[PDB]
This record gives sequence, structure tokens and C-alpha cells, in this order.
Amino acid sequence: AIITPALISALKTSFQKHFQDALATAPSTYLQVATVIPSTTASNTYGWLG
Amino acid sequence: QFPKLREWIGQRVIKDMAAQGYQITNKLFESTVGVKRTDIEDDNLGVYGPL
Repeated sequence: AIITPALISALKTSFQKHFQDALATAPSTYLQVATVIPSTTASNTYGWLG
Repeated sequence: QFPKLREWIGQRVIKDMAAQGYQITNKLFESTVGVKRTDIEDDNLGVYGPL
């Protein structure tokens, strides 16, 4: 008993991680309106026959 | 070079040689070129290969 503020303030406590990833919004909502096309290139040319 | 031989005139004369030197200091040279990395990455043709 009779503990100084530093010892109480000292990290006797454990550090969790439940805070992190809580606001992690799910990405990839753009796949519903867009398609992913690899380039491997400075530019891309798209030309189709009628 | 040693002095030329001359006819003794009555009393021999002490002469002296002439030595000289020559110094050259090193010089530092540089040549460089900068290129954007995307151009090298987008180099399917191979234009920048012989760099």
C-alpha cells in the first residue's frame, strides 16, 4: 500500500490492440462499378472490331 | 651536363651544374546523366539498354 503516483502512473497495465482496425473501412467498393485491367505499360490502347 | 673541357688558363676554375624539376597536380573529372525511372521501366523496346 501507499504507492507513489509514478508507480501508479507507471505502466503496470497491459496494452491491447482492439482500438486498431476498428474504423478500417472495407475497401474494394469500386469493383462494383469498375474492372481492374493490368497494364505493365506506360499506356494502354483499346480498339475493338465492330 | 658536365662543363665543356677548356684550355687551362693559369688557374683552374670551379664550375657548377644546373638541375631543374617539373611538377604536375592531379585533376578530378566527372560526367553524369539523369533519367526518370519510369522511362527505364517502360522500356520494352530497349532504347536505353546501351546506356
